[PDB]
Amino acid sequence: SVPWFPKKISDLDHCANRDNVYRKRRKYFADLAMNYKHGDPIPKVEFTEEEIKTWGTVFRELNKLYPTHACREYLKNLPLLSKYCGYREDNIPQLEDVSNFLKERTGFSIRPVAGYLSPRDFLSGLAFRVFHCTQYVRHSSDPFYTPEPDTCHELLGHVPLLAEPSFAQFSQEIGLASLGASEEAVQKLATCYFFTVEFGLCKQDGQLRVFGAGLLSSISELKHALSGHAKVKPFDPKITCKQECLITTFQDVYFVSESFEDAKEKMREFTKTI
Ligand SMILES: Nc1nc(O[C@H](c2ccc(-c3cccc(F)c3)cc2)C(F)(F)F)cc(-c2ccc(C[C@H](N)C(=O)O)cc2)n1
Ligand SMILES: [Fe+3]
Repeated sequence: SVPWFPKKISDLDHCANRDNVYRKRRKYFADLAMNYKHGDPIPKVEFTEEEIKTWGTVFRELNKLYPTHACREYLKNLPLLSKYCGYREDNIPQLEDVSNFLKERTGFSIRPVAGYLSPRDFLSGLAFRVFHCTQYVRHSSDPFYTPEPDTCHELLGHVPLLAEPSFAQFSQEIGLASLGASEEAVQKLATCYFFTVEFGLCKQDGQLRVFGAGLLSSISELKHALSGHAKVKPFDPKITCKQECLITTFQDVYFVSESFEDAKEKMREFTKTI
């Protein structure tokens, strides 16, 4: 039959909840997400000195790389976020501020999330231009890479591209295609999402650039992706969807899209086939 799926933005309420000082702090963030209901302003957080320091390292080092590494669309939106959302080395932007910024730019909004959602639930949010974002910060011991998404990843990796109309359309269309889809169809869409939105490369003016959020938030993998000691293949949904998504490590392959326009067109033809 058809699995349950959200029919309106508020329906995401029904799925978005599915050392030791660090553990209590993570519990603090998890509770903020769990207690959140659509319509609420997203709770603003007073980040600790250690948290801000970790952000600062990530922010400072990544901004050295972006001009030569990030796609043009990313670079176009990054300064607007400094101006309007408080993106500075000494300040961690608030999810509420960035959500409101996105709402005016592309209709995207943010919802705080306690941890990992199922691909089905995560993608369902995108259908309504809702991006589920973590609020906690990377453990201070490794600013260069983290196996789990943190707020640094959401804010530096995802947000600047969600502010771009062509990318927001591409993202929503993955979400829309997933709604009520088979288990097999969701996995293929989630893999395409992973190798574009999370870890994608694109060719711009003949050169390789990165648009993958998971690359754009990792000092170490961003350098690795374009080094180039990594394997790169063309983005092709029927091939890309079979690729294993790696966690805990750098990816073993990166897929190259021609443009956000082209990636969207390839996804449109592919979703008809499944
Ligand atoms: N969208 C997505 N998926 C990830 O993992 C996938 C994943 C998919 C589904 C689940 C899942 C969770 C809960 C229930 C369920 F059924 C499935 C968990 C992880 C998979 F394992 F497939 F690769 C991992 C990430 C990710 C993880 C970490 C980072 C941080 C980055 N490396 C950095 O250092 O900034 C950026 C992105 N993003
Ligand atoms: Fe992500």
